[PDB]
Amino acid sequence: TGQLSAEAKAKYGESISSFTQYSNTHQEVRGGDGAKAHGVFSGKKEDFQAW
Amino acid sequence: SLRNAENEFTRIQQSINLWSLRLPSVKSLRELMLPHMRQQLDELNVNDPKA
Repeated sequence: TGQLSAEAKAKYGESISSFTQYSNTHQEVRGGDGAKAHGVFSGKKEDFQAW
Repeated sequence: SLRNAENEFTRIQQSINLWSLRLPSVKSLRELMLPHMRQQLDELNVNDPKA
């Protein structure tokens, strides 16, 4: 007559996340007038038409 | 334990160009200079380097 119980438990967790985003854009316009030329950078047709 | 990091950067450049002015460097250009500037130039005592 003797009783013994023993338990050991271990849990481990590791989690790693990484995100990276990079953008580059370059636009150039020649001719017309420079003020309307800047308008094409909107990408909007009416402003492209105005240039 | 938790560690969470963000970095963000933006650079933008915009440029507009309009008309350039040029000056022909002809010898007669001296006659167009302002008279007080002209006499200030040719009264310069170049015998003194500090002047």
